[PDB]
Amino acid sequence: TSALENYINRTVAVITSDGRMIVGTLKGFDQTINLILDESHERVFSSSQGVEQVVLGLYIVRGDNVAVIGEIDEETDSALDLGNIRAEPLNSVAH
Amino acid sequence: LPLELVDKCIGSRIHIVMKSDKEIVGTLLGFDDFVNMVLEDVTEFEITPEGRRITKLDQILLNGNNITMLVPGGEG
Amino acid sequence: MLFYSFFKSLVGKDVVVELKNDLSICGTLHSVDQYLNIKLTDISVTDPEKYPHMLSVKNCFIRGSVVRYVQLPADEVDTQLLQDAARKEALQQKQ
Amino acid sequence: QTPSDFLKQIIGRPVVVKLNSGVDYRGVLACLDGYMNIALEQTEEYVNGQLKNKYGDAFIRGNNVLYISTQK
Amino acid sequence: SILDLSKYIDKTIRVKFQGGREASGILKGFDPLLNLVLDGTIEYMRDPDDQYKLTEDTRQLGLVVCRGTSVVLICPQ
Amino acid sequence: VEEPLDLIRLSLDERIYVKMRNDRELRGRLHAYDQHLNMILGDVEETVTTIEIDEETYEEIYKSTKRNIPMLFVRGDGVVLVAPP
Amino acid sequence: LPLSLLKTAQNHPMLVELKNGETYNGHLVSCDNWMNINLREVICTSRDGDKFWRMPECYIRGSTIKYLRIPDE
Repeated sequence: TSALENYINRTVAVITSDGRMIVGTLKGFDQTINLILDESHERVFSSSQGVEQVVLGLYIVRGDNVAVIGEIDEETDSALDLGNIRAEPLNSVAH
Repeated sequence: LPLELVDKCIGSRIHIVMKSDKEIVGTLLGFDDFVNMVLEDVTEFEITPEGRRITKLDQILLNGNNITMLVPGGEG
Repeated sequence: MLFYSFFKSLVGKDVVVELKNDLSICGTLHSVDQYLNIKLTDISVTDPEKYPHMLSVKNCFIRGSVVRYVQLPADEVDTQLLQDAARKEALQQKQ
Repeated sequence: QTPSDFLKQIIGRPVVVKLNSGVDYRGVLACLDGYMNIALEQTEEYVNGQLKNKYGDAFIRGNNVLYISTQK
Repeated sequence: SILDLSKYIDKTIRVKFQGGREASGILKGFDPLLNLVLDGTIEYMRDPDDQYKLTEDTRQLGLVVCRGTSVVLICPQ
Repeated sequence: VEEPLDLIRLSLDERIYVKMRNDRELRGRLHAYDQHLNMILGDVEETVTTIEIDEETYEEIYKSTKRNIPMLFVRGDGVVLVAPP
Repeated sequence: LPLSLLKTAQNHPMLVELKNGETYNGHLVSCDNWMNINLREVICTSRDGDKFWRMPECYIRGSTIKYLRIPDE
């Protein structure tokens, strides 16, 4: 079985089908991958203005628009690694 | 009732407008549950380019996937 | 069923998933579901790490709808099973 | 029922099959199914002139088919 | 289910559709699948140059059926 | 009534030509497929076709690249058409 | 859990970004099991910020939703 159970209330990286990465915390999911997430922010703008990086806490992503969820090795809340901005911006799932 | 209106349009001229700027005018022969439509001697128009693309002869099956609007009696 | 059962046989094999976004991911197949969503353990971005948007990510859930390609080795597959099962399956879906 | 009878009496006729992407395929209708999957023999492909002529059967996805028409 | 269209049964409504189309017309009837019968139907298209200038891109269609499968939003007009 | 799927399973074990969304084609040996047109192909060659444009004249030069792989699963939603080579 | 949060989110302010990049700002009055919504007191906006129209009720097909930004509550 492949469930998103192990990724509950842990830091996650989400790629939307638009070509947009998100750092977030996965609070809830359903069987269509409708993602309930908190403490979301981008990744492409954190190196320019780190205040503007924080989009929000609390949003519903629809499972139709989710491409990818990745599990990241969070030490304790209030920490993550890395940043980027000179990369060939990622594309959409449409071709 | 909308499907009753489409039943009333069997054997009449009808114009079938897709989601895209494309439309299909012809005589409505019938349809199924999903609104796949059988049309006879059909003119295919692209609206955006201001021109017909083909004059069809005989019957076409036009899939109900992209069908947005059905206009009984045709254009004007 | 056919490809669901096919991917159940490849759990614990090393595979490369190439997506609709042009991103290519090496990883070890951990699980699959009825929509052919993939969960991959110990991932690395193949081709180059030109997509650095992960890095700190070791296990990913992939939505089955965003897969373009799954590259496999020839050693992993019985081609006789696949042709026999396929002839039986297309016969099953329509009857 | 009107479509299933259509399906029965267009087997073997020459047809035009247009996809959602706007590609047009012309040839003899070897088979069709209820989901609008198509096989055509002797198929030409049009978009901006002649793009392909096909020498064996070509199989087309019904989910991508916009229309099927008899050619006369 | 959620929206009873009987409250909208006889007034002009605004309907956006999946391919980018906007249509406006008087609701005359409907089904549970959200197929609609509209009268006095106007269809509007959207181009890169037609945004607040949404009036030049106007076709009249009279009595129509809008397919409930491609309906994306419905609101009063 | 042979369905299109019944007639495409007559081409099993044989080399097929698949035209895909995004100006790409594959050629390979058809090991499997289902009703969604998911496909397992062995000994495949992918070809990616692109349009380079001269900046000054706007004249298009067609260019291509190729990838080859032993065994490959293809999701059926990318498939536009199947035929032989 | 998500549709359950939307069922309890009845009466909250919400911002809805659709597939077509249009924004809806309103107060959720109802959802269904397929994620269709009705909302009270509504602002329609393009992604670039153009306010085109204002309505009291609106119905949004769940298939056209990109995401819903809820309050931080």
